[PDB]
Amino acid sequence: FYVPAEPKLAFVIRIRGINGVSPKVRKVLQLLRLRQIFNGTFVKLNKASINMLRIVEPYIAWGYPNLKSVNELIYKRGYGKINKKRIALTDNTLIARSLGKYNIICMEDLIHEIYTVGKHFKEANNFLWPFKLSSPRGGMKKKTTHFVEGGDAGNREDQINRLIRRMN
Amino acid sequence: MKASGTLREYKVVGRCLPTPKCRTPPLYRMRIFAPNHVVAKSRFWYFVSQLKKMKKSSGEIVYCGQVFEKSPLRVKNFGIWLRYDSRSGTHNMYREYRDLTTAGAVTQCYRDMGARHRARAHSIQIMKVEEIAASKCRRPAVKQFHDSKIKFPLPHRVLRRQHKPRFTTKRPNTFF
Amino acid sequence: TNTKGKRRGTRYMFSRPFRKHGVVPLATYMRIYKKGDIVDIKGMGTVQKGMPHKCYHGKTGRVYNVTQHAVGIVVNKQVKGKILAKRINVRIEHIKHSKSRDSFLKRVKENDQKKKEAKEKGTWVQLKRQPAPPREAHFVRTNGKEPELLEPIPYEFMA
RNA sequence: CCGGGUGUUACAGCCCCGCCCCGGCAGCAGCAGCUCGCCGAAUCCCGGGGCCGAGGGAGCGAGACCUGUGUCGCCGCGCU
RNA sequence: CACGGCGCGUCGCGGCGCGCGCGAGCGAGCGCACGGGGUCGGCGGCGAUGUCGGCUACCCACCCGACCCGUCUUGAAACACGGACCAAGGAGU
RNA sequence: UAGUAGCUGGUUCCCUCCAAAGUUUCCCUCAGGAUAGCUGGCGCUCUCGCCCGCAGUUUUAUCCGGUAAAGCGAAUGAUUAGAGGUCUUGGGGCCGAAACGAUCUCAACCUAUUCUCAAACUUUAAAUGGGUAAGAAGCCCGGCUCGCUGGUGUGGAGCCGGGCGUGGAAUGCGAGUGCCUAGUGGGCCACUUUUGGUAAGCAGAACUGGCGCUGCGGGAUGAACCGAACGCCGGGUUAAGGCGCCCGAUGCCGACGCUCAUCAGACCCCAGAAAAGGUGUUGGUUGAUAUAGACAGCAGGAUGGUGGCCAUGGAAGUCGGAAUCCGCUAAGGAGUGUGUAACAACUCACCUGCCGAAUCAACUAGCCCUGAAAAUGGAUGGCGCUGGAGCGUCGGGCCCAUACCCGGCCGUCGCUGGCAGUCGGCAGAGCGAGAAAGAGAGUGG
RNA sequence: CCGUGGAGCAGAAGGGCAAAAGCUCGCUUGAUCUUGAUUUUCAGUACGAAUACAGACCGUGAAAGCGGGGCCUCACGAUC
RNA sequence: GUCUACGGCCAUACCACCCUGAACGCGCCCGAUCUCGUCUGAUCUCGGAAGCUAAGCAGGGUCGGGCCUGGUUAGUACUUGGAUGGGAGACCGCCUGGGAAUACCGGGUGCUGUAGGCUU
Ligand SMILES: [Mg+2]
Ligand SMILES: [Mg+2]
Ligand SMILES: [Mg+2]
Ligand SMILES: [Mg+2]
Ligand SMILES: [Mg+2]
Ligand SMILES: [Mg+2]
Ligand SMILES: [Mg+2]
Ligand SMILES: [Mg+2]
Ligand SMILES: [Mg+2]
Ligand SMILES: [Mg+2]
Ligand SMILES: [Mg+2]
Ligand SMILES: [Mg+2]
Ligand SMILES: [Mg+2]
Ligand SMILES: [Mg+2]
Ligand SMILES: [Mg+2]
Ligand SMILES: [Mg+2]
Ligand SMILES: [Mg+2]
Ligand SMILES: [Mg+2]
Ligand SMILES: [Mg+2]
Ligand SMILES: [Mg+2]
Ligand SMILES: [Mg+2]
Ligand SMILES: [Mg+2]
Ligand SMILES: [Mg+2]
Ligand SMILES: [Mg+2]
Ligand SMILES: [Mg+2]
Ligand SMILES: [Mg+2]
Ligand SMILES: [Mg+2]
Ligand SMILES: [Mg+2]
Ligand SMILES: [Mg+2]
Ligand SMILES: [Mg+2]
Ligand SMILES: [Mg+2]
Repeated sequence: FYVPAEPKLAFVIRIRGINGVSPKVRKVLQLLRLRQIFNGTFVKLNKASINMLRIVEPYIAWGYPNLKSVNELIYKRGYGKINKKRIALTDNTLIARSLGKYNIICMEDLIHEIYTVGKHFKEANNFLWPFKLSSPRGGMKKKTTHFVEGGDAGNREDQINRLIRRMN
Repeated sequence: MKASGTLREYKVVGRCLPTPKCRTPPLYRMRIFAPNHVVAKSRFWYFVSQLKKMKKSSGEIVYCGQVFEKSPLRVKNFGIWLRYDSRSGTHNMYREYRDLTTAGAVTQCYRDMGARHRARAHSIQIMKVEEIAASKCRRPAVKQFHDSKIKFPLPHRVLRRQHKPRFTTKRPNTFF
Repeated sequence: TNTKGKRRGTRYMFSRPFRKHGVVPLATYMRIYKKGDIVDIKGMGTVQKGMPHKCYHGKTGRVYNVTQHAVGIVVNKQVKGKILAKRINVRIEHIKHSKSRDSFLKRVKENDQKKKEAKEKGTWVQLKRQPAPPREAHFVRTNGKEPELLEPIPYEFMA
């Protein structure tokens, strides 16, 4: 048997509101930059990220994004955080200035670095503003319960791509 | 488990991570009936945690793949050994069904359990599924379909599509 | 309400461990504490002189004053919504060097040594402790023996 | 024609099993437009319906030997 | 095939890479557009004592919504208290 | 004298921004104050367009604990039951003048076991959790001062000078600091933990979130439940919940079953029910016997010792006490029941004839039914619904919130953003462009 | 002879204690004079209690040392 | 191989019984004038060297007790977080993570620092 390498990149979408959140879950959501329902972001995986996501399992749906999902998310919803301002990325020079020192100079560099989790994935992801996704067309199964028991919360390995296709 | 839609049968094999104590732990294989591979892996971890001293954090899914039906065109009799939880006590049972696919038979089993004993998928623990010869079948509801010259009519056909001609001057016929 | 005694609710905290009563081993007395060591507090009921208050039991502080028999240490205490770094005097029995700092010190010496080395070699070496990375791809070899089936066992009552 | 019994290819068929180039031939997640999947840097094309159109002196080339014009920047092209 | 000059070519490993000169880092026009937020260099009717426009405001009808305010209170539509209506005066100087 | 009032009542225009507390300590303090806490306003010191710090978070190290659990063949304290020993004593007896000389015993005692326990027990001992560290204020050198400590320029501390930048876990984020200060100091509710109480919409705590201070979609109705928090609008999509009609949405040729109620059932909080039962029906478990011919059902037998022994006035089998044998047999119990005072008589167990293939139990779990009685007429929200519009497991599609996405508009905040360059026949119209800096001025070959 | 404390340590209880903190003797008055710092309730205020020091006079012991009240947790009181 | 003096960790070192100890040493042992202290030269203190491993002490043994360390019990008990899960309740099941303790069955029975000896 050939066990493939554990995925290094995950996509996380907040699927619960602001009302009535435990302080610890609130702090982890703030750290992950999910301050609004149907916000999304990329997270690189390690022990710290695993435990951090486990703490906030009931509030997020996360999975392993596909290359097409990364492409579509960057091109359609991708805005850059330039000068503490949310600027839509309509030209390569905006990327080139904010990430020139890291040899990211266009959309292709940004997408490649995000998808392969490069040496400066932290800088690229932080430059990337959190994605504001629309409500899932076709509806959710059940927001409250876990994905394994027929809900939407928790970890879904590759079904996050199906979710993204309708949420963006 | 949420028995959503029609179930699928998955072969899942897993093992503990290598440790200084033992280089190569034995691989354990199980048949899981599940809507998809994610819940299949979850059920595998649950069952193997009950059986052996194994946990997902101290293990790994070596392989997980759907196993397709060998003969999906031959109607077969399936015997299922099952273990379920009632409102007071747990019971082992054996039920036979009649279908073309093992996954279809197991889905029938789940629906029948829900219908007859109000047992839920998180309560049912499926144990064994075997093709059973018609001579070895012992439930009359399955045995009564074992004859060469099967013959029966459709006595009282209830009119469907009752609303497409919502106002019709006939009184419908139920004998065809 | 409760009582404001200094030793209320310490019958287990200040007690001695099982089969460990009697003479205090002298190694505790024969340790050297200087100015600035990170040190742990653990009240020992065998000696009653210089016993720390129960709220500092299990806390870690920094030594700022060394005296004939006792040591003054600065330790943080959470009082309502604020933390006070207050200094207390504890006799040497109820104190113990913290091993949380020596690991970092040894790491500092070791990565400083490996930074000094390879400086002439020009190669690259990692110093920051990266978190546990995800497991990489590998092959699991079956040795001709197929994995054995696992099935749930039937219910049957024990009691 | 039906019912009961015997039985093992007969005036029907069924299952498994060594090979004959995994026997050979199409074809293949099949518009035999529903027998069962996951997808798209391994994905492109066309079409239909609905809502909106906020902003308003972006310049080009002309060269101190001229003073025009209001279709201009980035990008993708075509012709000489 | 986002390949396209001549050379001196080691700026070189055996040519490709890849450097030094070539009035010395200046070829020009037209045209089309999935290109830093809509335009038409597109049209059709009805207009003098019966017709055009008038969000709101006057009256009426309909569908949906809709418990009386102020106050103390954990909690007010309250089977808690003040209040028939109107004018003027009326309280952190 | 407009006496005082910690107590009632009232306390007059708009928009914009921020936004609480019912908790700590003290008070003849408990309907009130003072003080911390929570708020606002005014600022100030720096910061980025290599690096500093900080965190209701994790990771890697390292300590801290005595709850949940567990234990009593471990300490303390409770606690049941039998085993084996002895004279270590006592108690009923016995042979003995007496004798640990002897017989049983009952006991206390000892040794191994055994049943059940602890908020104020414990050898063990979690999960969740509480500290500390993760570098420049650090490491590595050289040298001075000391009245301290000193076998010893020993130890320690403080001083100077010098060298090391891969800024030494992840993630996120500008930070620090100072004045002045209102209101508040009656709280309540919910999951989980928990004390008193038979219990309570009772009384009292811990953590978190809410209501109060808050509107919106759903739960018919509703301070707290589920979803979601709000500027004025257009389009699209959802959450929770729903889609017979009221009432937007299944007017799907939806899938598989279960259930008949002369009191059916119908969705968290939540608004009504238990023990015990059913040969109603549907599943399941276990054990039997049946072509050496069962289960019914219809018929024949159902005997002797002996009216067995003790018994009672009478007990022949049938009120009572043990046992329960034999030969005859295809079989008959010293008897399963009805009957008389006793019999008698009938009947059963058991075996035969006809009939010729499946039949018996004992449990267990679903729905339904009995258990099930209150007062104005009455409430799955109503109508009503039984090839469901009920119950369980499920599939597509559809409906809509002030939530989410796109667009317009208002305002606030931030960029402590840009513009004095309107530099014009005396001029030459730029400083948006990935790369810290001159469309630089002139002199020689 | 056995005896891990099953005794005692003034008192309630808990902790602690075996060539001792218990019992018996010997000598004494650190229960003395004095300035500061710190902990406990805490507002981080007092009182009370306590902890390390420092400066003198001493006690005890061969000495190292120990001692400025009771083995620790309680036994107490502003202004005028 | 091992002992003595002073120790560190304080049972893997303790407890019960049995066997063996070459040399040095440690001891037992012989006396009370002096030092010193008792009812008692038993203890303590002092002065010695006839005898002995008897005892202490050291090493070893015990299907030894205990102790230490593993397996089993056990992914059981318990438990962070979640659900418009079940149930009239009592309570229980599931999802996401952590994860014990008896009985029972194995293994082991002091390591070591400084100074000084013996094994010529
Ligand atoms: Mg909520
Ligand atoms: Mg739609
Ligand atoms: Mg919830
Ligand atoms: Mg209305
Ligand atoms: Mg009032
Ligand atoms: Mg109020
Ligand atoms: Mg009244
Ligand atoms: Mg009143
Ligand atoms: Mg009135
Ligand atoms: Mg007026
Ligand atoms: Mg007045
Ligand atoms: Mg009052
Ligand atoms: Mg009042
Ligand atoms: Mg406690
Ligand atoms: Mg307990
Ligand atoms: Mg209450
Ligand atoms: Mg609020
Ligand atoms: Mg609200
Ligand atoms: Mg209701
Ligand atoms: Mg809308
Ligand atoms: Mg409705
Ligand atoms: Mg917008
Ligand atoms: Mg003494
Ligand atoms: Mg002194
Ligand atoms: Mg004393
Ligand atoms: Mg003598
Ligand atoms: Mg000896
Ligand atoms: Mg001997
Ligand atoms: Mg042993
Ligand atoms: Mg030694
Ligand atoms: Mg020799």
